[PDB]
Amino acid sequence: RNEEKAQREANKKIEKQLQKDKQVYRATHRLLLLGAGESGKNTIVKQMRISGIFETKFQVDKVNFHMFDVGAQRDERRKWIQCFNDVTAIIFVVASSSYNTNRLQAALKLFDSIWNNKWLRDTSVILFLNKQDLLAEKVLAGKSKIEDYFPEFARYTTPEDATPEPGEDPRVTRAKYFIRDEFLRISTARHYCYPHFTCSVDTENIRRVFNDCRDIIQRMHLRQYELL
Amino acid sequence: ELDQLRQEAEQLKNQIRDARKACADATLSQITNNIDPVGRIQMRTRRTLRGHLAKIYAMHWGTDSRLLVSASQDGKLIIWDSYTTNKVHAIPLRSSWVMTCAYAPSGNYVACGGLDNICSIYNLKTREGNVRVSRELAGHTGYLSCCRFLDDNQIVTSSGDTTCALWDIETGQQTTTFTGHTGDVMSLSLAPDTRLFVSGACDASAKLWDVREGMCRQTFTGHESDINAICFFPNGNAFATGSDDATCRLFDLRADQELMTYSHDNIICGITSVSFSKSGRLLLAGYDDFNCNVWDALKADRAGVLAGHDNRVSCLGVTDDGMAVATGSWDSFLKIWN
Amino acid sequence: VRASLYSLMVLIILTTLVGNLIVIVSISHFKQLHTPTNWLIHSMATVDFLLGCLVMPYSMVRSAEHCWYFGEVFCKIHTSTDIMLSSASIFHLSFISIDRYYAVCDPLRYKAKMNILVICVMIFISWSVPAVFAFGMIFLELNFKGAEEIYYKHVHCRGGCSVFFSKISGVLTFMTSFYIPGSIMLCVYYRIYLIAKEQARLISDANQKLQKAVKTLGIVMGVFLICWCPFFICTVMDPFLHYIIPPTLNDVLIWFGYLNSTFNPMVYAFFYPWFRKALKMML
Amino acid sequence: TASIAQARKLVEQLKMEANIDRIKVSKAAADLMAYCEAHAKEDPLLTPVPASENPFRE
Amino acid sequence: VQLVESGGGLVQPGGSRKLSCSASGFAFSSFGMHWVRQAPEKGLEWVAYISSGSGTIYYADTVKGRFTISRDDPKNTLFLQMTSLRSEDTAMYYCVRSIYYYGSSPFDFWGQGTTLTVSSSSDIVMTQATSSVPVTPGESVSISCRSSKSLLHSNGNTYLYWFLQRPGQSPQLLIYRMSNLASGVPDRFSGSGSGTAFTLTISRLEAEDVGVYYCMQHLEYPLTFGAGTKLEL
Ligand SMILES: Oc1ccc([C@H]2CNCCc3c2cc(O)c(O)c3Cl)cc1
Repeated sequence: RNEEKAQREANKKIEKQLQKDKQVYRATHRLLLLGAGESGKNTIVKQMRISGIFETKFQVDKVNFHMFDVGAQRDERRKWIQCFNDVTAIIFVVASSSYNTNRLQAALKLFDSIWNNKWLRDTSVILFLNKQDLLAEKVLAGKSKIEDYFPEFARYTTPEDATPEPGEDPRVTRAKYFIRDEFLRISTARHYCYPHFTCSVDTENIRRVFNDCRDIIQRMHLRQYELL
Repeated sequence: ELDQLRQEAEQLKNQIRDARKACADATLSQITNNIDPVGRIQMRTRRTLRGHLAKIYAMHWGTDSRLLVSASQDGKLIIWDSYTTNKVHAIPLRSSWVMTCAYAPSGNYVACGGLDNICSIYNLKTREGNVRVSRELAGHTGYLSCCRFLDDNQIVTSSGDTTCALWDIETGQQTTTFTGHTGDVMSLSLAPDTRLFVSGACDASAKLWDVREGMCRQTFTGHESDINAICFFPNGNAFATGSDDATCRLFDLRADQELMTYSHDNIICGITSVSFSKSGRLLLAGYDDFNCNVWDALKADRAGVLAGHDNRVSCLGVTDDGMAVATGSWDSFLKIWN
Repeated sequence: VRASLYSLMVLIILTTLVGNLIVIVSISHFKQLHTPTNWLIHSMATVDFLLGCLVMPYSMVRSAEHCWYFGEVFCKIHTSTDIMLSSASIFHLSFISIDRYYAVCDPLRYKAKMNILVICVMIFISWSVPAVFAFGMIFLELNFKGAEEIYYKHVHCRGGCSVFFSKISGVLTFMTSFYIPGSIMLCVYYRIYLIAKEQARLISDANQKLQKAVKTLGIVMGVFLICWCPFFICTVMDPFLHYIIPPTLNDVLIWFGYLNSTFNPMVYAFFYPWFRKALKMML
Repeated sequence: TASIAQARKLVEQLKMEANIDRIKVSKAAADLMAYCEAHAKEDPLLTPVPASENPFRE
Repeated sequence: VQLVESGGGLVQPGGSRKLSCSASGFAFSSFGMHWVRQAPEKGLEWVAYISSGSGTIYYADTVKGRFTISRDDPKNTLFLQMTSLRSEDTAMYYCVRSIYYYGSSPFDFWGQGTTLTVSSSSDIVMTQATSSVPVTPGESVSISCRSSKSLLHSNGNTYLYWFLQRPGQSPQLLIYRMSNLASGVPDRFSGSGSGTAFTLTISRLEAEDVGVYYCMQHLEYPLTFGAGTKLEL
């Protein structure tokens, strides 16, 4: 029977190690990096650090974040998206400066399809807009125009609550906020969409994620306790 | 010269379907309508393996019928002693997203695959006691959905790039590559003879692949939804497929038909796991509705329920001797029903 | 009036037992409800169920014939365990409030801070500190520390085990049993109300750009206050006053406290969709 | 182009799938039922069995 | 997998010694350590045992509180503190690996060993048939072993072990439990047991079979040893 009691002792040691990594997993908020290939997602993971799945790690204010990027996937059918249900939020990263089908439409279609995904019902999206600079040397330069083949964006102006912090140019702000509310339509049409503006490289971006998460779970708790 | 190729392809496809229609004359249900035993089976749990951190996606029984392997969402493989509800081994995976695990028939190796595009081979019985990754299997451009063991050194894999692949553990190279799927392939059912195996994909068409010749012997259409699981009947001539359309489709590799469909009005969720009894008399199917309905293959209907799970039944397995059925779900608990 | 009081008090006891037993069997059985906050709620339910099956029937008889017919040693035992379980229930309320706070003030560090260990610590504190204090106040003669003739006169007021309190002991049991946990709950839940209101206003302004908190907080504080505060305020003002209070008013204040014990399952378990859904699955 | 090559490959694969054996379906059903009933007498530890037959013993 | 043992030598009566057994090339954190010693002229003997996580610790009846056993996973070392060394406390000490997951191979690997020269009931009886017999090569060899109780546990596990250690070298492992042969040793070996009497059968013989065998039980935990059958060529 001592062999069997040793089976139990090995079981107990394994379960103690499993409880340790249980604490580690509980104290960690999983994220799902998402976006297109031409986007700046890779650049972002570098700021996070400073096969098929990329297990990027980053810590903010003693909070662990496993941001998972899908490197080599078929990119035709997202059936593995069901495997992400426990993720705190999914990072949606899109290049704002598409110049003048065009990849803004493809990005919007992807965002809409992944917003309406039922596997991600209790999942909030924190959308990132990169290429603020590449937008600056395009809209301000004026080499390529947005009115050439978009019937809209002409009857739309900057909203009164828009906050142009960079203050580069009214045209740049107008185009950038047009991209913002063009993306947020789908989200406005349990979950939230957090639009953010950034360039290719930014430290505050990491902090942004933390702030976003500090809202999501909070509300997720507010809804859990009938507080919201 | 592409229009003529499409013309010939569809011509031969429809002559294949006409050959099937001529071959088929009667259904299996009316053949067996005369007999109706084991109409109601009772299998209480009596065993609940708790300890998995996160959602369980796959499990596999050992040939010894006492030992088990299961994979969890956090990236943890647990080798379980089923008889006494013990943890035999705890393997921390490099990739924190695994959706398939397999146990070698010899009992020495464990296969493990997920979103990392790799089927990792861990040696359970190394000179040292540490389960170690004896061989990573890389070469798939899509998420690896099911890698079953062919031999102690030869293995079959099924990934998210619509391509199944045979591999040799000695060299680690993809040997006799074969692809015939348009949608990605999510599960493969290995024959006991280890010379054939049937794999199901999002194409809603199962494919029978020969191990030696390494190219598609036969194709089976018939599923109205994505295929999620597949088990091969112990007799060696049939196999069942579980799908998102709540239908367990039992085909036979002989005669190129569907033997039967197992569906009901109550069940509308997807089927995530499928297995057969030792005699294949019962078809144990996992469902997304917190339930594992035990269907009776012979009685053409559901005979029993394996309810008791608090989340999606993602994986179940009948042991080789058929003594009991393990069932893993998303409530992080895997329960054995005897 | 005797029959009416007997019927109402029977209803109170039966409701306490049924609610607390339902909560206990629901938390202990379902693995979907094996969360640390649910362990706090289960400990609360156990405290209130033990209250119902130990202290309320003999106190019920005492309120029935306005006298004790059970013995002096059993008198002290009741009184001590009646203080112990009431203070344990209040402590469980306070710790549930703290847990709900840490789920909102620090949502990113909730499941790490409020693991099973800290919650078990809270349960042990709620079951032990009220125990130690109640037994020290009752058996160790710390109930009054003086005024023995006034204690006898308080006994002579009804003769049926009415507890006497000195001013220092009264204020001490007000602070420990009621005021500290009550103020903790009040401040915690005011902060929760502010946060929930700010994140409700944000959602509303976003929605109007495109174009529950009051209820829950009010329910919790209203039940807790209307059920304990009159009892404790009167019980601590009587030592400060000349003890000029009707015995019936005191007794109905004890029954209020028991009424908080009654509503405790209904405020923290049956008020939430997850527990209600689990109960529906059970039923 | 690659499209013509893949179309030709699919045509060849399915047309050499054409010349495969197709036994009678009723024969397959009879063989399946024979396998089921032959092992039904044993069908290890699934029929009504005593508690001592279980190696779980619970 | 290597075990290096250090310590021992001439010790005055009543002395204290710190025997050491270090593990090199492998990790013993999941391995149970058994302190089985070899008598210079008699069979092996067990004194102490520690679990992988030190949860369960056992000592022999003759030495219960006298010895002290410690394991250092970060340093991968085993320390055996011995006090009040009597003249009888002399043996060829070995540190033994044994992992106890289902289907494992207990007592698979043994250390190099150290010598220690010292100046001046419920225990199961484990007995073998003979002690020495001349054997010719090729013809099958049968060795008989006996126990004072039925080793067939209710779970069906008959805890019996054969080691067949050559004189003056680290003991090996031949068969454990029933009809279980370690892949290192040739398949020619086999074990047959009725439940109380047991037989070790060897189909063919070579130079490796020369030496003394050993028979152990594990139902209870006194770890009694057999007399030992010696095969000479
Ligand atoms: O003679 C007696 C009078 C009253 C009581 C109970 C009343 N019900 C609530 C419990 C309680 C009591 C008294 C306290 O002073 C106290 O602090 C608490 Cl919590 C018991 C015996």
